[PDB]
Amino acid sequence: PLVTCTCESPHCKGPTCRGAWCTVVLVREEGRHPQEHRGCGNLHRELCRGRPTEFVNHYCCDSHLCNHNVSLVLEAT
Amino acid sequence: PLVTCTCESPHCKGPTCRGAWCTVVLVREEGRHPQEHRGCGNLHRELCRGRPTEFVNHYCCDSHLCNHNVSLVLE
Amino acid sequence: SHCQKTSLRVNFEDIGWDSWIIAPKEYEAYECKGGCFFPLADDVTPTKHAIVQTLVHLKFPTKVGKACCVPTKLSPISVLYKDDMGVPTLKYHYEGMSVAECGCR
Amino acid sequence: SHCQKTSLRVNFEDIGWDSWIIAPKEYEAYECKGGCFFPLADDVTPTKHAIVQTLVHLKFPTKVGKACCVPTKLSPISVLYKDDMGVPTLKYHYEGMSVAECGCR
Amino acid sequence: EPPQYMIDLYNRYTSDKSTTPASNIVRSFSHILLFNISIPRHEQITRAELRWETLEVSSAVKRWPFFVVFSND
Amino acid sequence: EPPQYMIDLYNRYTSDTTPASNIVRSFSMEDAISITFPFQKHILLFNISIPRHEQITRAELRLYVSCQNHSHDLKGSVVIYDVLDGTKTFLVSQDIQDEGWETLEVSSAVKRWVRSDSSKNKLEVTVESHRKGCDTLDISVPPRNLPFFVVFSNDH
Ligand SMILES: *[C@@H]1O[C@H](CO)[C@@H](O)[C@H](O)[C@H]1NC(C)=O
Ligand SMILES: *[C@@H]1O[C@H](CO)[C@@H](O)[C@H](O)[C@H]1NC(C)=O
Repeated sequence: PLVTCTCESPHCKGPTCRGAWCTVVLVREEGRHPQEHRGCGNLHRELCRGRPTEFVNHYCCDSHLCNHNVSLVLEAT
Repeated sequence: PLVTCTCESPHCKGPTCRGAWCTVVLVREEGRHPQEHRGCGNLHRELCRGRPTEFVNHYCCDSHLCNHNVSLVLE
Repeated sequence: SHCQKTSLRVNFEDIGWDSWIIAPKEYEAYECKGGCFFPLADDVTPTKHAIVQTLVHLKFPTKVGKACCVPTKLSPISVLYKDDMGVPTLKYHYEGMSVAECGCR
Repeated sequence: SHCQKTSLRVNFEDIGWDSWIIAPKEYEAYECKGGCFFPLADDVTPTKHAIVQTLVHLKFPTKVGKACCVPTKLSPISVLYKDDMGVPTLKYHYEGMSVAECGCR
Repeated sequence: EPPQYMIDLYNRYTSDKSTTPASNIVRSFSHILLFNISIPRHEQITRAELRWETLEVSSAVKRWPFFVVFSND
Repeated sequence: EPPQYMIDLYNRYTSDTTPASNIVRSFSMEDAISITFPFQKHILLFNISIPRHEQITRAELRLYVSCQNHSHDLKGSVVIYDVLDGTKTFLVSQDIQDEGWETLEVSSAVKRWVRSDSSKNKLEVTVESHRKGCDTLDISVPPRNLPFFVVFSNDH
């Protein structure tokens, strides 16, 4: 079972990819500006189960092109 | 069959080591002053067959404490 | 200043994995710090490509870079967690969690 | 600017190995350049420890460092050389000479 | 919240560091009633116990309030 | 300088077919002694040495036969014996059809040299000519195309 996902990321080779699930990840290093990537995931399902922090928001979904229009936030709190 | 070699290097734990052969290596980084090491060698004997360059002079020998008083040059 | 193993304590609350990891709360996963300076030591166990790239780097330091100090062997730990459905699962050998040895590659 | 495999042509005369290497005179031994920035790609094949250290690095960039982009698989080449005694030797699979794959470790 | 038997089995494995259990995976699924259980496809099941007492109900779990399952890759 | 045979063997390894021999070594000739009536005999001395953990798969002997005042069919023959004491031991007998290099398999002699459980590194080569297309012919001996050994081995 493979799913096609939206691919908006420097790691992308084309506008879509195929993988085990779809991901939208919003990362902020402590010193730098935040970045957002969209792509496929195949190896580390544990990242999907993690709670969002002030640095990373790792979102996953299992539908075809489910990662296209979803929006995420980051918060220092 | 292991041979005893002079050990003058930061990796040394004592004045001598035991290994398959003895080595004297002179390294010069492009920006820094050259450094000279004396110790044992065990893994890559091919380095011994190379000709010295302007950066590295890798000398090997198979005798007891043969690496003690030898001095090397670069270029 | 050379490739070696350093202590690093990982607290799962810091990375947000406390939501699904039940135990342990924190554990010791080491780190490989230090540089790969020629001549490369035996305990580092350098590969042939690492030596070649190092020798090439010495002539062209701006074009070619040095070898890197990375973990060359990983040890597993025991962990109790919850999967996607929430089932409490206990794995005796959660592989790839701790650094056993370092090296230059 | 991300972990990938780049071309690197090694000319044995530059490192002084032309004295004992008969053929080839130069060959393609690749290099792994680029950084390991979260999220780490799948083709990088990160380990569990690589993921943990990267997430911890995001919080403490000065105390903990990123995973390094290193060769994760090496391919052999055929070489004709002279041994210690000077015997012309030809090895079909001189292992560890060329980079097959890169990754973050 | 997980049962206290899963936590006790955890403390048994880490403390000795030499238990070396036969199966690396252990799961805990929560009159006559039933529960929804899912074991992975590639792994092979070792043991099943309906659990307080212990009942080796390994025969039923191959096809179809904390039952404990032992499995391995 | 390495023999051209090793270089050509390398170019054959690179061009596209999974060789059965992982290691190939080339041993040149150390000394040779000519013997002087019915034919032309030489005694060749080598110094073969192979690591014990490797297993020999093949051993060749490369010779160069020709004559002065040079048919595609001149009848010659090379016979080779393994020298032990002063007794010999038969190895091969090869008919010669034209001038140039010749490859003679002598695997059993090298195997006895490596696992030296019993003299070694010495063999006697005799060459005869028959027809009139070339009266006398012999191997090239040092006074250019000196003979050498080629050992094929695997690291098993
Ligand atoms: C268990 O229930 C979930 C939803 O509650 C369902 O998605 C899953 O398929 C069930 N398990 C099995 C083996 O069908
Ligand atoms: C000749 O063979 C002997 C072994 O019988 C060996 O010790 C010696 O090193 C060889 N000659 C040379 C020049 O290496």
